[PDB]
Amino acid sequence: DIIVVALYDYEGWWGDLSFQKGDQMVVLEESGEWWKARSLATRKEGYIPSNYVAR
Amino acid sequence: RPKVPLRTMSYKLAIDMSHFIKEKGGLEGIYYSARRHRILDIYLEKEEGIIPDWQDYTSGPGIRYPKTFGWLWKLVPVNVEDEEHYLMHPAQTSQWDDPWGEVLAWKFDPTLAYTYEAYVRYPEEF
Repeated sequence: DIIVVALYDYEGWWGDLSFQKGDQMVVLEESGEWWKARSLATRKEGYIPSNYVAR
Repeated sequence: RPKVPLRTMSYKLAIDMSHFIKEKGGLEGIYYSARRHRILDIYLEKEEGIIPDWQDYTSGPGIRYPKTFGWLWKLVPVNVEDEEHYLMHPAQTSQWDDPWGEVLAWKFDPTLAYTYEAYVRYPEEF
């Protein structure tokens, strides 16, 4: 139940989770620097740049 | 906005990015060269965090198929310079970059999202 919040907008590619600054989402995997996440807004899953978010 | 962390090119990235490049009018019909291969590598590395290990093509004469499945940009020979000019001037055609001396051009082919032609045609090259 680690929850992160967007610090910048991210327009991603197929397989990424796109988000906007302030969006909060669950981290589903935190390995490496690209993470799996589910958006609290949409329940949509995808990969995100870890440097775009913070706990 | 910061740079995104580096990553390998998944086939989904390959398909999504190929269509995006296609739609924004890039690459189609442009002459292939080693320099331009590297320019492409560099652009996507420093713009999408793509490690430049995905852009490889099949060897023999004729059409060169991308060896990363999902990348939709193949190399098509064009029917059309001495070696000394090649050395001293930046001629931008694959005539001397290409081991088989063909002049290659980039062509968009979306069936490359459906058929892994490189793998099905040239398994030995993997």
